[PDB]
This record gives sequence, structure tokens and C-alpha cells, in this order.
Amino acid sequence: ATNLRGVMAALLTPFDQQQALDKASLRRLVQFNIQQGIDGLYVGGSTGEAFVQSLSEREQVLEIVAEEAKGKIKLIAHVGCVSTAESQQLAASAKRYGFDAVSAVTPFYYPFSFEEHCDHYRAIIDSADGLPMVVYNIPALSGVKLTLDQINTLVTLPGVGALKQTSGDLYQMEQIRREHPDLVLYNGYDEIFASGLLAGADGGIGSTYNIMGWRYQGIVKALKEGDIQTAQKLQTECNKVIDLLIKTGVFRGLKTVLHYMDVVSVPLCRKPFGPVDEKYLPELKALAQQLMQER
Amino acid sequence: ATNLRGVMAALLTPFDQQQALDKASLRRLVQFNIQQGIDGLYVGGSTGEAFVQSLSEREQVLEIVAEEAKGKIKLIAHVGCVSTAESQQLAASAKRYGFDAVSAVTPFYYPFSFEEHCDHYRAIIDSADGLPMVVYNIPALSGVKLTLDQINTLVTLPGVGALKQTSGDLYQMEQIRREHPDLVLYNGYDEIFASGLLAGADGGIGSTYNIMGWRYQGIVKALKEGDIQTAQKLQTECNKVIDLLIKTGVFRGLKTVLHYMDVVSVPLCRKPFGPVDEKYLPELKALAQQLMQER
Amino acid sequence: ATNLRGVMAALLTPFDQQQALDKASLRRLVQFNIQQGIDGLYVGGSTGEAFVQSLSEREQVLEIVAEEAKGKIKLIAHVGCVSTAESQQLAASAKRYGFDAVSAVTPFYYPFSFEEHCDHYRAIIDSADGLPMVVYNIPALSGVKLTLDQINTLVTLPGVGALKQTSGDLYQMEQIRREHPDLVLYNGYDEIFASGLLAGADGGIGSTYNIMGWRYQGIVKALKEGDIQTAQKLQTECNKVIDLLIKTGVFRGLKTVLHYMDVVSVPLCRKPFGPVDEKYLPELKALAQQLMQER
Amino acid sequence: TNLRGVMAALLTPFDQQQALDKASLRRLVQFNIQQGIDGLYVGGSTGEAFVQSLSEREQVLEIVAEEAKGKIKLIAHVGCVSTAESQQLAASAKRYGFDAVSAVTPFYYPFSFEEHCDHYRAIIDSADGLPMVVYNIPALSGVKLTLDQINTLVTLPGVGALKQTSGDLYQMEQIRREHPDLVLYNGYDEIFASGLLAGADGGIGSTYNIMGWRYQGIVKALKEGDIQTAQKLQTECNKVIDLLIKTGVFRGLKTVLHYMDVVSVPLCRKPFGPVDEKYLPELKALAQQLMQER
Repeated sequence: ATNLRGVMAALLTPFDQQQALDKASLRRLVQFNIQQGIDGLYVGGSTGEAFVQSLSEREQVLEIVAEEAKGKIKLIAHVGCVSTAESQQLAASAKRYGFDAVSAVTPFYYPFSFEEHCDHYRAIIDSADGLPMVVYNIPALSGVKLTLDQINTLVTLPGVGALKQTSGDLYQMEQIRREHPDLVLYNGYDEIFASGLLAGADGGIGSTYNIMGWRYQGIVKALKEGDIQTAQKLQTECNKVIDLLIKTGVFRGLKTVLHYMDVVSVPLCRKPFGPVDEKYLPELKALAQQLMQER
Repeated sequence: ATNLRGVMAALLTPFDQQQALDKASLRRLVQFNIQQGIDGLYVGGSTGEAFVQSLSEREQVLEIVAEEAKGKIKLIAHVGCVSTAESQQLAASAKRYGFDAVSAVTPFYYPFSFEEHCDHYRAIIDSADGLPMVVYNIPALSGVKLTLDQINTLVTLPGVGALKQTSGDLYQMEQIRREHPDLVLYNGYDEIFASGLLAGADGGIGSTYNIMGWRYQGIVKALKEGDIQTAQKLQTECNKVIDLLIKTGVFRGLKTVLHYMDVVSVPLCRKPFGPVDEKYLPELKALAQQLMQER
Repeated sequence: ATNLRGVMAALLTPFDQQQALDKASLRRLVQFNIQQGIDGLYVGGSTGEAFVQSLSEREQVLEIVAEEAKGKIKLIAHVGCVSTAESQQLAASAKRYGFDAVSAVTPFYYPFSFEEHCDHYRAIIDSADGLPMVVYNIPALSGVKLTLDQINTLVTLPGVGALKQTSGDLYQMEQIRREHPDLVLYNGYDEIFASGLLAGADGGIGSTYNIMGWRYQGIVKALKEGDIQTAQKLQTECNKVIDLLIKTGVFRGLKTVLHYMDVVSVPLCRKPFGPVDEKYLPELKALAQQLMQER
Repeated sequence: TNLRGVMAALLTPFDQQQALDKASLRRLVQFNIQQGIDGLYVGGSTGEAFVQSLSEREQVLEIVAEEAKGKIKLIAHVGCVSTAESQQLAASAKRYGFDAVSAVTPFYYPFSFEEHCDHYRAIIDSADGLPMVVYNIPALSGVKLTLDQINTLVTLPGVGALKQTSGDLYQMEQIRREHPDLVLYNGYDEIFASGLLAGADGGIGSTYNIMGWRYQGIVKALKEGDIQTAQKLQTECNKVIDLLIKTGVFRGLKTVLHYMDVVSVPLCRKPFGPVDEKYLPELKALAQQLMQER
């Protein structure tokens, strides 16, 4: 659990024209993130298109990322599946590969009781064989709505070392910080990062950090130095980008920017995601050029 | 020979004590359904625990069910995955095994545009090579809320032969029947089956048909003969059972009933589903005895 | 008719060009409903535009409708307001005017505990001085989402004699009938009337009954006689009308049809409701003619 | 001269028979002024307006103006579901000398967005020059507006501000980015510091009645770049809000105000019930702590 606090990018999974893993672009993207100063990578989560990959495909990505980055930056393996046994297989693999921590989204589609969710985390923690667990709360995508008391119980389970909080409820963010002063608490919605840190988060995990992670590190520094205006300006600039990416489709817009930066060979997401509408390419090319000039 | 209208059980997947497929119990369950007069089986859907199975495990179940039932009753293979490519693999297997139709839940977890959903169905229909597609609308589990205009577009795509409507909105059920007089329209919530037929459904697919399918066939017969009192009485009896299964957990309560009926050897669902609370066993054993006396 | 069961129109409130009550048109509408063979009127509910009327305006309508219909058909006074004291004033007026029952929507806007809801009903029942209470459950408009156990507690409060169930959940409709075999249970969504009766409602209250109440009485008779086909055909015709009224705006579309039927002098609703888009007048006039010819 | 600032959403004190307690209303207005509040928002949810008649709401507007006009800013929430009723209140607010009017999106019945716009235009007409504060509170009204709809509302002729009772701080930043000079009040007290950081330039809140100075302290701390002080103050506000949500907010606030010798009888109007007596020790202890701090 060596310090898990920080700004960590939710890594994308590059694919080739036939939708297979593009290993060389994966390695390039890991190195690009390290080069840009990110504190760590969250691998195999929503942003990595894990839910449109098989288990073996997810392991393959975890293995390659560890080869490229173990020892250089922190690595968190998102091993969550609806199935507990599948999540356990991935957690055992993350341990074999040398990750620093594992994480799992609350299992979705079928409704499960809170006790069932707790037992699922406990089983995954057991298979992780010592790697701390990062509980992942993302009600918008999972459809699982936890109460504060439920979140408190999950984060206090033996073996849990952090919470990735993908919720826009900043009253709840403050309540979680108040109940757990030492908890590693990652803000999950990039578009509210500055407000999330002010409410109590102490870092973040996000998809847009792959192209402008230094802006989020800039907001952490600005808030630490009491430079409110610089923090607001950086968040505003991040939000102009996020508005565009929500229009284009976020993962595919990010991959398109990284393709214009010569990091990702083919900017496609796996079906059923479609391609980026060509009407957005002028904006995406201009953003890539701007970000390359900036840093 | 090609009629998909009717009362079709959503098949459960029996597991052994190690959570692996119990083939002998799967075969016994297929035969049990055929013996109760079911019109067909919907295989590999929610009820079959498809979302906690691998693709190979799903194909294994499809293959075994076709060995046991092809030619005896209608067989619909639910081949839907979040991934379009995985769904295409299962659609081609369903055609090789001789299923009568395929079906796919709207892809979930990630938000997809309506056009993305339409292209996902078109791709699966291409891979089903002749087997009609049953569009599957289940907003409560998938999180995908389609408008009536969107449902109308989906059910008119070339190659779509039916709609499994797991919605309790019976105004929408009537509107779909009025716009598509010839559409095979399956009521998906067993607890409103009689009302759903009255609103316009011409059959149903449901999990509880595994243990009392003859009651739903009885409701169809009663409404056809104008016997409202018998239809209401049968629906009331089904709802007394559904109330219990919602308290126990539906799939595991059904597997438990089937275990007492000597069909399923071990009644467990896959983790994260937990076991049935022992406090409910008296009622489940009594229900198994009552249903056996009725059949 | 020594009970409250039946088909009761939710009465509209006609206004003149200045948006003040049009007494002559209100009397014509009450008589028009009686001529259709309606069993009663539900007055001062959503459909009478009560929530854009003052307490004295609501009282005025109650007084006039009792003058016109007391002793001819059943009269239920919806007296509900957010305030308990205001609801009590209208309940006392309804008793003085000779209504057969009072009714109150669950108080809305502010969240109230279930105990507070129960106390609100008890206080209104005290002021109603013997008139039975019709609990009114309409989650879509009120924002109040009651559980089945809470509905069961409300309908068994002392002095409660019926439930107006404006919910499209027909599983809950059947559960309420199963728990309360003798309860007067009105189906609230006109577009699912036939299915609501099949699920357990024993009558209905609806806005569209003002222009075609004989159709809903026809559905009750058809189901009683086991003529499923006629019930379905009548429900389909009602739903073709409801589809139109939802496009035009329901209260104003209904008022416009009644204007073409020579009942309502000026078909306006009160701001913020706007007027009917002129493009819909031909369809509304054609409908009035169709209904007048059908009678 | 502007409407930016920290404004308390005023409570309406009642006597034991649920009628307006005028003397307690006047004491509460002066108590807010003494706390350094910038203005009062009168006749909104917090004032129990939706369980008051039009005449009762006018009466409160009149008394508050008598007590505070010319001392602090006054915003009259005149919204009703009915447009004509809202117009009557707007005309009264102008007669009494309020600085602005405000109206919640009409609720209960679903209205089209054009109908909402026409409702605000009619109220603005009757307000006869007073600026309109659009009030977006989806959790209570049930009206869910898109960002484009909010942009259209805040740019209607005569609109001068938006009370944003939404915890979506991405939308808060988007509104600030689209309208740099808009008066934008944070509506959820428990996220005030984060709301100002996202773009709000003030706030309107029910809890300001008992600790308004803490919210002014957060505004000052952020302006001076003292993040830790802002966070510590928000944390203290949230420990209080956690309690008030357990006790019931309006009645808990009135009970604290009663222990502060401001409100004679702390009841809310039915259907609100009384404060569970198990919570009185905590409420009295809070009143004592606030008076000592203050």
C-alpha cells in the first residue's frame, strides 16, 4: 500500500483496425503517461474498455502494463467483473504481475444485497494476496446506489486501502473524508476535480488525464499554495476539453487526440462504440496541437 | 413450424457444488420443461446466469439444450453481450446448433447512442444468418431507456421477428401492439402476465415458468375462452409464488424448488449470489410439494 | 349504488376568456357526464386544475357540482392540498355540501415522513365528519413513492374507504387487491383501464371519461361478460384518443373536444398551461364528431 | 449596487396555533441582519410558503420589508404553480420595495419548456422592473432542465440571477463559463465552498439563519486564498447540517433559534410534525455553541 495517494490516469486500451489489442500503442501510451509525470495508472477499468474484453484479454493488458511501468509509477489493477470467481482470477494475476493494488467496481446488472457486495470484495481481497483493494463507487454506470453507511462499511473492510469515488455528490465526499481522515479518496469525475479536492478528495483517477494529466497535478499544486484563481482557470480549461469529449464520445475522442499526438496508431473503440463523427475532427486535431505545444 | 408466439421458459443454468455446469441437471431441467407443456425455451439470458458465465460456457449450454430439445419445442438463444463481436460469435454458434431464433439484450454499462444500438442488432442479425432476432427491452436491469419511437425502429429492422418486453408499462405494450399488429410480443414480467396479454402481448418469456409453466399456459387458455375468473385466479396464484421468490431471491429460490422436485442436484447460483436463507426453506419445500401435486 | 365502486369522471373546470370559472359550462359538463351514464364525479383533483385554483375557488366548484348532481350520481370531493389545515377546510365544506366521500393526494413538494402522511390523512378524515376518505396515490405527479406496506397502512386507517391508484404497476394493483378483497380500488391511468380491472381494480377515475365515459363502462361490462375481445377493442379506441390528447395537452384537448360538443364555451386551461396548438384543431373537431355519432 | 452575496432563506415563525408569529418574524429578520447577512430570500421553500395562502405570503413580505428595506438586500420568492397567483405576489413585492423577485419552476403538473418561459415572462411583467431570480431546484420541483434550457431562462429579458439548488458542480462551472457576469447563488449549503470554487458567487440557504457568519467566513477565506480555513468552516457547517437532516431541517433550525431567544414557538405547519424530543439536548447544545462562537 506504499502511498496510493495521487493523480492517476485511467488507462485506455488501444486496438488495431480489426479490434484486437495493439500492443505497441499500449506500451507507447504507458510511456507517454510516465513521460508526462503521472503518479500512476488505473488499468482495466471502464476506460480501458474492460467490459468489452475477455478475461484473458484483460490479463494480457495488465501484464504488458506491468512490464512497462512496474517500479516507475504506481499501478492499480481494476479486476472487477460481475462474477466473483472471474474477479478473483484477475486479482491473482495482478498479484503475479507486481501491481501495487487491485480495485473492483460494485458488481452490476443483477441486483445483489449489500452483504453480497461485501462478500464479493472480501473474496477478491483474499485472492489479491496482500495487494490493497480500492473500492470503486460509480452509481451512474453500475446502477448500484450505496448509502453513506454502506460506503463506510466497505471502506473499513480488512484489506481496503482506498475509495475511487465516481460521484458528483460533494456533500457525500465531505462526509466520507470526515468519517475517514486518513483514507486515500480519489475524485472520479474529472470535470469537478478542483471542487472534489476542496470537499475532501486527496487525489483523482480519470480518463482525461491521459492527455492533460499535468493540468490536474497543477490544480493540486494551486490549491496547496492557496492560488484559487489558477486552480479555477485550470479546471475551466479541463472542462472546455471535457465538454468536447462528451460531444465526441470520451474514450474515442481521447484516443483520437492521442492518435494525432502519434501515440495511438488506430483511434477506435470496440463495437458497439462507433467511430468519431468526422465533423469533430477539426476540433480534435486543434486540441492535440494545443496540448502538444503546452506540455 | 416457424411460429415464435407462445409461453417460453427462461431457462436456469444448474451448477454443481464447485459452481461448474451440472450437465445432468441441465438436461433434466430441459426435459422437465418439455414435460410440462412449455412452447419453447429462452436460453442464455439473465435467468441462465449468462452474465457470470464465459462465452464458452454459454456455448456449452446452448449446445446441450439443442441436443435435448431441438425439434421438440422452440429454442431461442440469447446471444447478447456488451461486446458486439462476442455476441456475433454466440449468434453463429446458435445457428450451427439449430436454434430457431436469437436474441440480445441492449448492451449495457457503457451508454451507447441509439444508432450504436441499432448497428449492434444489425451486426448480430448478420451473424445469425437467417435466425430471426428477438429484441430484448429490460430497462430495469440494463439501464437503457428506449422511447416508443426507438422501440418501433428496432423492431422494424430487417431480420427482427419479435420483442421480449420486460416492462411493466402496459400503455406502451398496447401502443407496440397497435403499431405492429403482426409482431411476436412476449410479456417479460411474470407477475403481470394476464394483464400484459390483455394489453396486447401474445405470449411470454419468464423465469418462473420453469416451475409452473402450465399455469401461464392456463392463463392463455382462460383468456382465449373468456374465462376471466380462471385467468385472475391463476395469475393470483402465480403472484403468491412470485412474492415468495422475490423475498428468497428469484433464481436461487427457483433452483431450490427444482431441487425439491428432483430436477436440480445442487441449487446454487454463482457468486456473488449467496445461498437461500434457511428461514425460507419451509415455504420453498411446501411450494415444491404443492406444485408436484398440481402437475 | 350503496357503495363507492364504479366509473367516475375526474371533472374538468371550465373557465371563461378571463380564466375565471364559467359556471354555465361547469353545470353543462356535470349534466353531460350524468347523461353519459357515469357513476359519479371526482371533483377538485388534478383534472379540475385544483392546483392552480385558490381554496375558495375549489370550494365554489364543489358547491355548484353538488347543486347539480347530489342525489343523482356519486360525488367525491378531492380536498387535498399540501397544507393539512387547508385540506381540512375543504373537507368540512364537502361535508356541508353533501358529498359522498373526500379524497386527498399525498402532500407534495416538501418531503414528509410516512408518519406525517398518515397524520395528514387522519386530520382530514376528522374534518370530513363521517365522509369516507379515498387515499390518492399518484407518484408521477406528487413525487411521493410509497411502498406496498405503506399503502396497506394507509388504506386501513380508520375512516378510509377506497384507494385511487394512479400507478401503472399492475403487480402492485394485484397485491393490493389480494391484501384487501373488499377495498374500492379505482384504476387511475385511463390508458391501462382494461388491464387494471383484470389485475384487481373494481372501477376507475379518469380525465378522459368526460368525453367517452360510456367506453369505460363498456369495458367493465365486457369483462363482466367474459367478452375479452370487446374489452380489448374498446381499450384500443380509448388509447387512440389518449395518444392524441397527450400530443395536444390532455386537459386542454379534452376541453376543446367538449367545446366542439357544445358543452364548454371557452376551452382554456389556466396559465401556465398554454392554448392548444391550432394545428391540432381539425383532429380534435373530427374526434368530437366521431364521439357524438358513436353515442 | 448588485445582488451578489450570502442571503439567508428566511424561516416563518408560527405561534402555537400555527398562525404567523409577527414578533418572532421581526426578531428573526433583525437577528439575520446582526449576523452580517447580505440579504434575505423571503417566501421560498424555507418560509413554508407552500403551506401558506397568498395573503399570508404577502403579509410576511410586507413585514420583512418594514424591518429590513434599506438595510440589506431583499428578494421576494413569489412563485406558485399558478402564473396569475405568482403575478399577484410579484406586484406586491414591487409595492413593498423589494430588490428582486424569484420563482421556482411551476411544479406538480408537467409544463413544456415554452410554458415555463412564458410563466417567468409574465411574472417579470408584473414585477414591474424588479429583476427575476430563476430558481432551479429539481429535487423538490421535479422539473429537470437541460443546460441549454437553463441558459435560455437566465437570458430572458428581466432576469438577473439564478438560484442553483443542484449539487452538479460541473453544471455550476458550465453556467459560470457561459454567463461570466451572472449572479449565481449556490443553493445546497453543504457544498457551499465547492460551489463557490466551481463558479457560484454567493449563496442562498436555510442554515444561514443560525450560522450565516460561517458562510461569510468561507467567502472571505476563499477570496484570501486560505483553503484550509474555508474547508474547516465548511466541515463545521456540515456537522450542523448532518444534525438538522436527522431532526428535520426547518423545525430543527426553528428549535435552535428558540434556544437563541429569537423564535417563541418552534413549530412548522402541518403536515410537518414536531422535533423528536430525543434531539433536544443536541439542538440546545448547538444553540449554546453558536452563541459562544458568535
